[PDB]
Amino acid sequence: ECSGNLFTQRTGTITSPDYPNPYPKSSECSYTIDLEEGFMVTLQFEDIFDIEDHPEVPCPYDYIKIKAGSKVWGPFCGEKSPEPISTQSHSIQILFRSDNSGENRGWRLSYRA
Ligand SMILES: [Ca+2]
Repeated sequence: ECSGNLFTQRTGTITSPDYPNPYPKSSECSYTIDLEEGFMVTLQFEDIFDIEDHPEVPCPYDYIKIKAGSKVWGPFCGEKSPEPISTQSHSIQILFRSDNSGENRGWRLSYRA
């Protein structure tokens, strides 16, 4: 269980459960950053980024996705660290799902506003 996190602080670091050890099977995590209008959240992935992937289909197993207003980033998976995101928003949703198998270390991000 890792759904429904809510952060109103302007700074923080967020990780997949158990990072940098493997994240649980069948994860459904969500993290909302809820700041006053006018703040603009910037996000960066840090350290090891390792989400299961597939060699032909884009992120069909596990992934992180970020939403702010109508804008979506991701899904992201694999071993490449996503590029930094300047959301231009005060209200951000970070979603992570995993399927029922595999072994991958997960992700770490920091945010600021
Ligand atoms: Ca998996």
